[PDB]
Amino acid sequence: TATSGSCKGRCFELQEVGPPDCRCDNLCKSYSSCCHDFDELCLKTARGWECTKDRCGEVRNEENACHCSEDCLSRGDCCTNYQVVCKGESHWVDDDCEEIKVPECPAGFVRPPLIIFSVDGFRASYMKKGSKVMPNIEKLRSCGTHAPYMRPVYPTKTFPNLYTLATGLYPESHGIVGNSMYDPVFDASFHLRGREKFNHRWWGGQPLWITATKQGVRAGTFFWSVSIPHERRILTILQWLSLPDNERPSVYAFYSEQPDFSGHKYGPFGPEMTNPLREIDKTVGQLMDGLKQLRLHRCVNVIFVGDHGMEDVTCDRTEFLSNYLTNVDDITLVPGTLGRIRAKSINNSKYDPKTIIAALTCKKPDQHFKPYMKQHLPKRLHYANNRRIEDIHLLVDRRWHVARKPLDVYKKCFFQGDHGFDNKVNSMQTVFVGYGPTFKYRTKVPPFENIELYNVMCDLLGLKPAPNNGTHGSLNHLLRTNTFRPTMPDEVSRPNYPGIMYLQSEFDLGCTCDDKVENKLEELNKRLHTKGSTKERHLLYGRPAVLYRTSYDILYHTDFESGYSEIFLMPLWTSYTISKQAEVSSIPEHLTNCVRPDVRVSPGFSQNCLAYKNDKQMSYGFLFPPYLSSSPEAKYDAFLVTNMVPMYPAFKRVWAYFQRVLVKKYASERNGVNVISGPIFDYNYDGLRDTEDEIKQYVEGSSIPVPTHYYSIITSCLDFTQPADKCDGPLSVSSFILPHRPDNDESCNSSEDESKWVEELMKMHTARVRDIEHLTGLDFYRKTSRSYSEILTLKTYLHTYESE
Ligand SMILES: *[C@@H]1O[C@H](CO)[C@@H](O[C@@H]2O[C@H](CO)[C@@H](O[C@@H]3O[C@H](CO[C@H]4O[C@H](CO)[C@@H](O)[C@H](O[C@H]5O[C@H](CO)[C@@H](O)[C@H](O)[C@@H]5O[C@H]5O[C@H](CO)[C@@H](O)[C@H](O)[C@@H]5O)[C@@H]4O)[C@@H](O)[C@H](O[C@H]4O[C@H](CO)[C@@H](O)[C@H](O)[C@@H]4O[C@H]4O[C@H](CO)[C@@H](O)[C@H](O)[C@@H]4O)[C@@H]3O)[C@H](O)[C@H]2NC(C)=O)[C@H](O)[C@H]1NC(C)=O
Ligand SMILES: CNC(=O)c1cnc(COc2cc(Cl)c(C#N)cc2C(C)(C)C)n1C
Ligand SMILES: [Ca+2]
Ligand SMILES: [Ca+2]
Ligand SMILES: [K+]
Ligand code: NA
Ligand SMILES: [Zn+2]
Repeated sequence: TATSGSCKGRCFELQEVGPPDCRCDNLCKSYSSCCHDFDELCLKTARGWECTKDRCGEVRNEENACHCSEDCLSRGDCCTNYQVVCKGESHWVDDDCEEIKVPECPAGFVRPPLIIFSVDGFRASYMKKGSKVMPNIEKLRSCGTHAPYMRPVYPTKTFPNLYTLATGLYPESHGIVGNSMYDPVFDASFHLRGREKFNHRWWGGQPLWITATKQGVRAGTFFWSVSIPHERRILTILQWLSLPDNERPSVYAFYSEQPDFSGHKYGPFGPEMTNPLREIDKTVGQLMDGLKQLRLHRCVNVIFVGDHGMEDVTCDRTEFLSNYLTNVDDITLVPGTLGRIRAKSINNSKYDPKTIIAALTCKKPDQHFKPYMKQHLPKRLHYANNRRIEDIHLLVDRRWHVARKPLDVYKKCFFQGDHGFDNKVNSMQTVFVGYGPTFKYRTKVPPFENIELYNVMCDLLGLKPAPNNGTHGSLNHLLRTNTFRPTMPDEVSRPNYPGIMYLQSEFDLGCTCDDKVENKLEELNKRLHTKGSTKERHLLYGRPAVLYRTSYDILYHTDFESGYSEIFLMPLWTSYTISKQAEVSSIPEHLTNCVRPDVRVSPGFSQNCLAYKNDKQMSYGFLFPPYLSSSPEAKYDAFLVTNMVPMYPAFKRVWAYFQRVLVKKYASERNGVNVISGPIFDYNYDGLRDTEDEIKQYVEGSSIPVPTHYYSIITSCLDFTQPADKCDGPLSVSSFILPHRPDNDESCNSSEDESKWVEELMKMHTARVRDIEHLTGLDFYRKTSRSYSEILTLKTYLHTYESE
């Protein structure tokens, strides 16, 4: 750097000048590249940050941090409280809240500006528990639009979540997969400290500032240097807002290190936390009083958002890998609130993942972490499809840490708070408030995920979002105006509707059934069932649409409808309705091993029983459960070869319990349920439906592909006084994506009765409908009475199974 130039007139300039000139933008600090006079000119502190009676109409003194002189409003650099002190105006927080029906902006303003006010470690329950000391924030919240909480992404760390906020992408896709990383292809290490985290090759996707800039919208800085005080960040934003129309940004960001910084030291609700909350609130008050001075307080959209929460964590709640492994010096642990394990040395081919996992599995009765291969993590975490994510992962229980060895924890108790846990954990939830002309007035919306906000911020700014993991339209209910008008994806493949085309003897599948048992009243009756007479009952929301090119058949049955894939030789989906009144029966003894050819579907597009017999690892289950047949006669339908799917014995324990006990429990509790079940194939763990040439496992000696997962979507009436099959209004859904594993090693209590571990597994693997859509290429809920935006909201819902 040639730091011999000057910042005279360039303080916090918006486009950084190119070396070897010296820099006066607000990253210069972080690159050792500021001009000599940067602090003197750009970081004035004289006389502090508030006008007092005695400074009112003072003579402009340019050494002052901010001004109380008569010309300050026009120069854009008054103290934020100037009008209050010197002109008898009220602080914004003292004014009543008044609906902002239209943007009330100064002339020259082409669009309401957006200000993102992000707060580090701002746990969701602060909104209620700290309400008495955060009057500015509470006004934004009750007068604007707010959720009870906002769900972060995993891991629930700072950089992964702020870059998710800026890109609408999962960390696996944007690349910032933790607060430290190693990247083998670069051979390189990213960390919180140091210079490496500033190289742009870490940062994938297209962040909002780049989306804005490419489309003609100017942006303020998103990164603030740690040595620029909050008061100066606010004044800088308010100065930028007084720039001329051609130079003025439309989007801005402010970031606070608090309350995170204190939360680490004192825990989430430590007595020391009251003051940081007060201070953030005061900052908010400064921004709003500043906006109001500039007549922007009914023009700008403000988003108050957190990156993650904070939990009680102490040194004594640390699990040490040295207590599990003998070989603890052959590994590298990325430690703390998650674990990632790789080999110390890439030249040691005597590193075995399998033995490391087994040595960490169910080894202590109260073990506070669970090892996973990353592809076996819950699909809701979307945490696998990146080379920077180690194959071995430890999911750590809330309130705990994991470390390699004790020396790592004392030759580094300091801390009483931390974060980074599973993003379903209550203590990790954070906040969202939207306030402004474009947000709704005094509106509460349901909790949603921070991946959705990029689309909305783009809407707010009139930008076309780059491709992202949001579901555009799912947050339209936040907005007064600027709604995105989404439409349903076009169906790509039309189904076939086969009739009876094959005689029994044409099949040689090696199946038997005990079913030679032969009436005219109920001969027309069953024909009606195979043409789809009951389909209105079992298919409540329309048939799912297939969004890729393939060959499939719709099959109707008395108790269930299916979309049967000629390519994968099993249903893509199976739909059935179980009313509150329905009865569970058993599989009669004579029908235990019964599998029946489907005369609507050719031998060449059918599974066969001989493959399952020959495959010593692999067994089979059914998508529509025999246990819920409406009649002895209807039960034969459930044993069609077209309803069969490959299942490991270990997995049949889970599936049988779900189908025999849980479906009926849910129907009783929810007043009927509609169930859609099916297979998922994600051998490359990218969260996306595999093509057939990606399948790595088949049922031995066959073309029957083995699913990696099985899903179910379980829908009912949100008003549970109406039965699922006659619901007039909004729906309620829960879903899961269970991993199809040949062991139950994941469940430490799996030697017990299914009543003690199965449901807990299923909860862990709760999913959004949207997650199943990505994994299957299906589009659900195509025919309802609800608006499409409401259905998009429903498809993004996750049932978390946390308490309140
Ligand atoms: C969440 O939303 C995101 C965003 O929409 C979804 O991610 C997209 O998924 C698409 C499908 O997987 C994917 O499209 C592929 O990308 C190739 C072009 O890629 C570059 O350009 C874009 C655009 O500017 C850019 O964003 C990409 O950025 C990635 O890579 C850099 C590092 O290079 C990172 O800085 C960044 O973080 C990002 O990394 C992530 O993505 C890559 C994959 O792109 C992952 O490997 C990483 O782990 C990380 O997650 C890229 O720089 C394109 O070349 C591909 O084309 C192949 O496949 C198609 C199939 O139709 C076919 O036409 C061709 O045959 C072609 O095959 C040839 O190449 C093969 C592989 O080299 C080879 O085997 C063949 O034999 C052939 O030679 C493909 O279109 C898109 O890139 C990403 N976008 C992002 C931002 O991640 C994501 O799916 C959503 N998640 C869910 C769950 O829904
Ligand atoms: C040690 N210093 C820091 O950690 C630091 C300094 N300034 C910031 C704020 O950064 C952001 C803010 C917002 Cl609001 C968004 C969004 N959307 C994105 C970012 C990133 C991190 C992508 C630049 N941080 C985290
Ligand atoms: Ca943080
Ligand atoms: Ca896949
Ligand atoms: K078998
Ligand atoms: Na087990
Ligand atoms: Zn932190």
